[PDB]
Amino acid sequence: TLQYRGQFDVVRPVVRKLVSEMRQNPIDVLYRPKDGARPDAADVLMGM
Amino acid sequence: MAEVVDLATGEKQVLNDIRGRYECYTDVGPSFQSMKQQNRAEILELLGKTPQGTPEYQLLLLQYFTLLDGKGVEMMRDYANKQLIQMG
Repeated sequence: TLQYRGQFDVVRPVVRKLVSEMRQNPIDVLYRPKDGARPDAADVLMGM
Repeated sequence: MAEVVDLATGEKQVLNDIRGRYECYTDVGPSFQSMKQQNRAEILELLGKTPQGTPEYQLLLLQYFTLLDGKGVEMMRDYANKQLIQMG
């Protein structure tokens, strides 16, 4: 088109924010044993 | 020995158990992943609210006892146990 089209573009900054937050709060898995399982049941698993 | 109590049951064939059931009323509380999870935290709660007195130390050992597998946890959990039994 022929008329000017520009970018105040407010939203990214909040996007980048959130990401920047989730990036430094990794959060992985855990695999606890179980109510009846012997203590060292997961380590194997998690180990890999 | 000539005395005992507190044994579990099979209840052989499918679908059986006494009709003297409901012995558990229903309350609510923070959701836990499993039992060992709850017991763990339930002890932490008990710590802090207790002085550095004796009963404290047991809780403590109890805590290590409850910890789940690891190079670290195993050895200490193992000490914690040894200690606790020897505590009698």
